[PDB]
Amino acid sequence: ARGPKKHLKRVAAPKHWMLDKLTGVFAPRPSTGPHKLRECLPLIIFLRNRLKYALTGDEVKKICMQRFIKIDGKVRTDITYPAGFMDVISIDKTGENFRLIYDTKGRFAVHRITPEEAKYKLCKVRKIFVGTKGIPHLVTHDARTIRYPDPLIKVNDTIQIDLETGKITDFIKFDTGNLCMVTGGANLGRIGVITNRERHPGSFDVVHVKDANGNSFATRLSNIFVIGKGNKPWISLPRGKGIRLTIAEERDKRLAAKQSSG
Amino acid sequence: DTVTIRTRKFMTNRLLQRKQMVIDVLHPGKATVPKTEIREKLAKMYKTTPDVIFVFGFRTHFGGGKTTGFGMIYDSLDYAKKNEPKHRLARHGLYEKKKTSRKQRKERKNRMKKVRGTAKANVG
Amino acid sequence: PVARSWVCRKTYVTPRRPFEKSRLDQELKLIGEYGLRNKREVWRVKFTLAKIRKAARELLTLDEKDPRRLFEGNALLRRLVRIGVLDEGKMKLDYILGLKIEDFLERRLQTQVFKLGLAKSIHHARVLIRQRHIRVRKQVVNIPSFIVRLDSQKHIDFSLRSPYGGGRPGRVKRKNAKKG
RNA sequence: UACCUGGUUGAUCCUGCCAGUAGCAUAUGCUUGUCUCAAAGAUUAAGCCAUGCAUGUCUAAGUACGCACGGCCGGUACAGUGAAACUGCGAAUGGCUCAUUAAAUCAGUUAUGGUUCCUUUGGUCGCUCGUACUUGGAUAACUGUGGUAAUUCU
RNA sequence: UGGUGACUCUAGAUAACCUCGGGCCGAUCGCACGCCGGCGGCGACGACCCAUUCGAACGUCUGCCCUAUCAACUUUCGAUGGUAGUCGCCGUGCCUACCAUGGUGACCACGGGUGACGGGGAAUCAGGGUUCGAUUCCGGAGAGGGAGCCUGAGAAACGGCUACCACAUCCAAGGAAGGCAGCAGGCGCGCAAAUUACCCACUCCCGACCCGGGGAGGUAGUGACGAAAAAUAACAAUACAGGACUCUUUCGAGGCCCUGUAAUUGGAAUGAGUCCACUUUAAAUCCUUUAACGAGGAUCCAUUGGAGGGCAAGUCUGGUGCCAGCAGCCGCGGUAAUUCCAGCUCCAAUAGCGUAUAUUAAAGUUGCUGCAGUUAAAAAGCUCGUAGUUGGAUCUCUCUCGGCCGAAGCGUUUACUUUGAAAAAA
Repeated sequence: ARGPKKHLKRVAAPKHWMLDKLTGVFAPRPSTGPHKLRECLPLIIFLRNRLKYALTGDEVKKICMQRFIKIDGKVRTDITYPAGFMDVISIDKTGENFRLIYDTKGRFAVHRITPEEAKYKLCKVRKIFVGTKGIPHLVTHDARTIRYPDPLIKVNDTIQIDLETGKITDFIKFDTGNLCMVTGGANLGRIGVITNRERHPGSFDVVHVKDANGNSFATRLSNIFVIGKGNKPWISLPRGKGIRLTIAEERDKRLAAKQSSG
Repeated sequence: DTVTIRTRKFMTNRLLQRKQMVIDVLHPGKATVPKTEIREKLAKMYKTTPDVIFVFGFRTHFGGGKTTGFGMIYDSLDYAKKNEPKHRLARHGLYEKKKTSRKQRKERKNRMKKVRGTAKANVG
Repeated sequence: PVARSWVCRKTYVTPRRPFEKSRLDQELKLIGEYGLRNKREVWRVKFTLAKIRKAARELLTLDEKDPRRLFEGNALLRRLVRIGVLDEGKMKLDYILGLKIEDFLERRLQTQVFKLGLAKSIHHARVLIRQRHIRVRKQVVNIPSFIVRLDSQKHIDFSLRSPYGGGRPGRVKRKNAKKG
């Protein structure tokens, strides 16, 4: 193909969007933005498929062009805007705020947060570099650049950005005993305490994470996102607290819920 | 024997200035209830004028029992005209579709591609 | 590219030997005793039972503490008990291999409306179902192959609009009454 | 369902194939009431194609002295809507087909510390010690005169 | 300064340079606004550069069908490598100059064939496997065949241009114009494949854009490719027939359960169809819903192949007479033909069924599982012999610590097995 592609097929779209195989040939190709194509959630998917606020893409367009949706405190009118991990979606007309946080099944949840929690977010620092008269710069997972970071912040750490100002307020080091989410791979959406890190020079480091329920798993270092200091998260967790139940336990819980409900 | 209206999955859409619901119609011995009759029944049920109520997609189940469709109740007629699809407005007599066809517009557009300037307005 | 789906499968398999006399006798016995339309209905029930046996055989080869064997065997046994084919006390994978084709044919809506007494026979049952005289719970069911579940077994009525159920006597009765 | 059956001899036991048997794909024949899905000029000719259509695009926010309409005042610079045109962007996506192609393509894996990257997003954008209360020339649209049998020619 | 496993990285310092075809450091635009004039909100747009957002490009490792009646290929004019450069967005024989004589191959190089785009995947399949994959998803390629370019971030673009080759349109002969392997449609080719329809309502894409456009796509049309569900009748009363878990008596009495040409009788049921109104939908259609009409020879009629065997079901009748024909195979037919042509009857599947061909199982008749080789097809005339394949026994608590109490391996490598990461969807 010559030049960039501009379409995304319905069946070739990311699976975690949970799209049909009969409601059209195309899936909304997310715009270029702070998050990768396969790791984002387009605004049209969130407003139409998730929140049911629209029944068509035209209604999503109307909602977005009335300037009602803020992403990280800034109004976005792009219906294919790539919203991703740790982002904040504010709808002041209905007075709600959501955070984009993975379920244990690896899918972005509809996780409502308080209006005072929507004033900040967490960003994993992807790199730190000194430029142009020795000014340190930091690049996070939102592709946002922060000048003059704390000289203690290193790669793989987490920083709490104030959305109003864009400045760093606090940070969590990447160390054992710290809480972390998994943002990719088979264990995507799981939360647990870092127990170990195997360094593999010239290759991918492997980080071992222990669940709150004693379960253990491993991921690549790029798939780890430090959520809180110690075992206390700095953000509100979804319904499941990052505990991946086996299929049997999920079936048992569903049967208990059926018994209690009908 | 009376047609009965029920509202199943109700939501207040302040973003689109309306209310959305799934309408269940019980007509045990009658044909599929006309969209008008449902509009007045919902207007009675939600205490509103019937002309802010747009109902669509009514599928009658097998066996002749209930019919399930969707409904919107707009805050005002102006908001309905701003937010509704043009065809659902034309169903209420609030919009007139273009009187031409696709072929005529396409061949006209390709005819004006040959003329340049103000003469582009003389082709039709 | 289209927004269509091309997922389809055959629900039966034709037998390898077309003229096995014993097999012809058994299939005709089943057809006559359950009021079936053709041999393909027998082969359809034979195929679903065969696939259930295949799943049970695959699971029985596994370790008794395999999470997959536990989960899928429990699901299969639950689905068999729910449709009334397997007894709730026979909840082991080895009792699946003891199931017969007549156990599934007994759960058809036609068989059930014959057994429940709503029909004088099994062919009367089929023509009563196809003529929209039978409802399951509140829903009118037109399909004689409707596999009746255990919870749905006790709600099989004559429909509220049938001459045999509610009112409105049929076309023939109305014509006769009009003619005198 | 981990299956065979007829055929060499006067008869027998074999090797062995032929033929039966069931599915699946194209074609074809005869027949066809209801209903839900649904492939479909690939195979031969990546052969040739009449005609129509398939790629265009304006916001409060680049350029409006077209009365083409047009006013809550008209010495108002520009009310407003706004064709045309200049400008910007897209036209490199999509759609079709399978000719080429045998470590080529392609799949999994890995690398760019060997490169480029419109756009989006974030940062940078008085960091330079040397007519500005805004500089110049055109050219479309428009008016007017034309050439060619003929073109989205000019 | 900071970073990597690793920089000739990043940042810093110095001396200079800084492209006529010359690098950024804003002479742009809207809305809300108030002083002697000053200040200023929120935007739109634009420009260097840094950030891998979308990519693209070029590399690593492993894997691809048949063929030896293809055994040596490359090295001239780059073939393998080295040095310097040129070109390129960059690494590079990418291309030059000089130098060295290298590089690949029986572990199948090189050549030839492919009715070969690759993969996800499909059919079939006990366990193995065999065959297929033009075809909606991903990747590649092409736009009649070659070649060369412009613009641009991105094209060697063809619904762009330039030329040549082939074909071909209009012409007043001067000239002009072309590219359906896009959607329909036509011709041709063939065994072989549909409408010159409606629409941007859905899905998404593009643009300056909430507004325009989209043969992408959706909708309908043709459609027995193929897949799912599923009518063509049900019931009752008399007459037979059957049995009874009735008297019993194998004479018989017998509406207990049954069966039939009754082509007997009777009413009940219903949808195929016609049609109305909704509903559907962008507008419709189709389903679904409602009403009216709609069944007795319910003429509102089920067919396709068979009846010797394989293989289910007539050595019944008529005709023909080794003819005509049937027959996948064995075979039938030369005056009772169980086989042809028919009538009747029967059976197999059934809204389907027969025929041709490709292919899978059957085929343990390609055998890895798993075949054979005295005589059925088959062990080289016989030894040696490199590669290949296969190979006898044997070996049983150490780096900075605030939990023998965080750690290192600097030591002996793999195959195997188990595990954990990572691995598009369909």
